[PDB]
Amino acid sequence: GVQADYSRAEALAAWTRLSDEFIGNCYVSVRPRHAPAWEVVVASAAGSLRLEAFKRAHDHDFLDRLAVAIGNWEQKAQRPDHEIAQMLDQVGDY
Amino acid sequence: ADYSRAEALAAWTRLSDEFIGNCYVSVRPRHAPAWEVVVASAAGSLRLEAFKRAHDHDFLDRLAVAIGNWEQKAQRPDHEIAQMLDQVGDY
Repeated sequence: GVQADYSRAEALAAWTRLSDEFIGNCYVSVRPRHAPAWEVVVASAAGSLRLEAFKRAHDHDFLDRLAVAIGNWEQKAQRPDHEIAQMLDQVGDY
Repeated sequence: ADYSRAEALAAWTRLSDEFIGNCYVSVRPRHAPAWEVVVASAAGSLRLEAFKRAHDHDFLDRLAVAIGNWEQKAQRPDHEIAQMLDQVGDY
């Protein structure tokens, strides 16, 4: 198998300016059934909550969809387009 | 063309326009119109318009999952969520 690489999850966690609440709302929308519910992630996060959520999204192959959701909300908050595109470039495909 | 699946999701969901719009913002791919574009374009039911665009741009399945996830948090019965997911199908 492939060893888990969380560098892309770490990059997204170090990029987004959304609140925990907006990140949670994105997660609830994009979460596939085989990924843990948001409350499970919240209860599990020893350190950074957003990092925990993005690690789970990596584990369950939906970090690309979660990154797109985060980018869409940042775009509505007038985050500059090239910064959204930089994030999307860094996070990649799942 | 045939919007049967978008129409069925429109009838099935009990979410508010606000929650549907929040789902749409999260799942919308770049080639699909932004939520504010959809709202501006809608002449009839807003949820129907959103779900027709999701059908057009091949993400109605992802939007249906988002809808089901919020319905689940509102205690919608599990089998009703699963019925909806079966009717929407794959994109």
